[PDB]
Amino acid sequence: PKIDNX
Amino acid sequence: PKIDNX
Amino acid sequence: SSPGIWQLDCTHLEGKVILVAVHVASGYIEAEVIPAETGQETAYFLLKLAGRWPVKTVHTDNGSNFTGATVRAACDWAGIKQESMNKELKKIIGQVRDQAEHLKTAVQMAVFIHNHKRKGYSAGERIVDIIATDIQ
Amino acid sequence: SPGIWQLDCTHLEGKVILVAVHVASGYIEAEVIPAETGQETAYFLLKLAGRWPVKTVHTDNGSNFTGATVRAACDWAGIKQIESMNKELKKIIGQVRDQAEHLKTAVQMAVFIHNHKRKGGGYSAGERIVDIIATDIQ
Ligand SMILES: [Cl-]
Ligand SMILES: [Cl-]
Repeated sequence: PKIDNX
Repeated sequence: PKIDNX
Repeated sequence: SSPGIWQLDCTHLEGKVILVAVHVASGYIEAEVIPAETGQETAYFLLKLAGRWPVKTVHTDNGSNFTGATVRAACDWAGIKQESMNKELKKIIGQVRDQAEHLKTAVQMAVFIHNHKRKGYSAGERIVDIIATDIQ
Repeated sequence: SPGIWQLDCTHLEGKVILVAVHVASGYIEAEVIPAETGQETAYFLLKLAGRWPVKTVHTDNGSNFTGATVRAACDWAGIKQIESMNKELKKIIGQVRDQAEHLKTAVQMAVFIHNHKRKGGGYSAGERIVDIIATDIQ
C-alpha cells in the first residue's frame, strides 16, 4: 500500500 | 590499485 | 515545455542493469547501475531524479517495469507526466573501466566525462542555462 | 563559491545518510549508504561531481577521510578538500516516513520536498542553485 511496496 | 579499491 | 522533458532508457553491461535519464534539450545525463530492472528500482531512480531537477515529463520504453503500480505512484506523487546515447556512454565506460574495480564506479566516471566534456559549452552548462532561462 | 559544497553525515533507524549541501543555495543531495566508509563516501562524491560543478567539498574530516579512496576520487574529479540542515531534513523525513516502506525512499521524498519548497516571487533551493551556477557560467 506504501509508495514503494504493498 | 584502483580508484575504488586496492 | 522542453525544459522539463527527460527520456529514460535502460542499457546492459557485464550482466548488470544501468538506467540512463537524458535531459532531451541539453543532452545532460544521470545514470546508475541498479540491482534489477523492476518497477520498484525504476521508481526509486525517478524519485531521486525528480528531487534534483524540475522533471515534468519522462518518456520511457513502456515495458515490463512500467505496467505495475510503483513507477506510476512515484510519478503521481512527484507530479511527473508519463540508442546513440547508450552507445556513447558505453564507449566512455570502456575507456575508464580498467581504472575501477566496480562497474558502478566506472559508470559514474563516464557520467562525469560525458557531462563535463567541452562540445563552447558542456551538457552540464547547457542544462543549467536552459533551466535558468525558463525560470522567468 | 558557486563551487562550494559541504558534506555531512546523519543517522536514522540504524542507517547512514550522507548529505551534500550547496552552501550558497541550500540545495541538497542526500542518500542512504550501506556504511560510512571511504569507499561509499568516495562513490557518493563521484556521483555528485558528475552532476554539478563541484570545486571544493568541506567535510567533517573523520575516519572515512583518512584513507586513500575519497582522496583518489576527489583528485580525479578535481575537487579540493547547518546541523540545522540535518535537523530540517529529519523533520521532513518524519513527515513522509509512513508513506514509504523503506527509509531510502522516505529520504528521497524529503530531498524532493526540501529542494522544491517555495518559502514565499521567492524561489526554491532548486531554482536558487541553477540561477547561481548559470550566472557564474557567463
Ligand atoms: Cl527501462
Ligand atoms: Cl561523513
